[PDB]
Amino acid sequence: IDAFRLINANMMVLGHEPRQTTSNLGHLNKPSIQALIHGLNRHYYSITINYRKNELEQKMLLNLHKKSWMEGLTLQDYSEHCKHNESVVKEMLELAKNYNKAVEEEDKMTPEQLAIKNVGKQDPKRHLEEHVDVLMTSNIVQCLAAMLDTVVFK
Amino acid sequence: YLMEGSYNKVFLAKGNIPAESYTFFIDILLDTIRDEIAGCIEKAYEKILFTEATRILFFNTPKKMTDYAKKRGWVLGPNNYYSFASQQQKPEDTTIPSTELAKQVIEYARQLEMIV
Repeated sequence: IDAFRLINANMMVLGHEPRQTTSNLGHLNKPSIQALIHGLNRHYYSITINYRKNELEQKMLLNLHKKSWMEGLTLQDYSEHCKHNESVVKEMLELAKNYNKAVEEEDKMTPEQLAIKNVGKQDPKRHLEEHVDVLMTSNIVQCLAAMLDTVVFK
Repeated sequence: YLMEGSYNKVFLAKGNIPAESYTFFIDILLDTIRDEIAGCIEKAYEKILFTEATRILFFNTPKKMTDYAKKRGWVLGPNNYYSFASQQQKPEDTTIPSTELAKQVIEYARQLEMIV
């Protein structure tokens, strides 16, 4: 929101440096090179800003943006939770075979070479610990949410 | 012999007290048999006449059989030890697993996401 305002080209012809800095508040942000290509400091000047906040709006946006209504008190497709759980584990097996593949070129050429070299084909490591987290948070939430309703509902 | 189900052999050791009298101790050994099969008379004993479980312990027909048969069940009947066996009420609870286990799932999630 870099707001500006004109500086006098008359005073530019005078060669007189304007705006008489009396406070360490102006030269804090650094200007963009594209504005330096444009007028910037030959025709106008920069202005620092801030934002006026209160308490009253901050809460009524914070509590009013993304509030799930009763969603976690559901069961999430009770046939297909475990079926999707299969649908990750099945290729997680062969990705674990890649984890039985990628360990076996250690004690080899200088693992920065193992950093430049793994740029064409996927690693089992990061891809593995992805799916472990996905199955974990996929299962535990449905597990507990399945069990609150047995107490709360009779 | 008191460890395993050896019972009549214990009464044979009551037929063999070789060292001295040991009477003050074998009478507490009487009592510790009395509450023992006074307790484990309550098992899956489908029907027994007034002979077998009668004469295994000590007592044929005094009113000591009324003392046990009316202290506990196994009621005095037509030559009958009544096998009462319900064993039905206390199972089929999801709720106590839905309380303890709902505790344990949170106990998983504490040492799963939160750094310690």
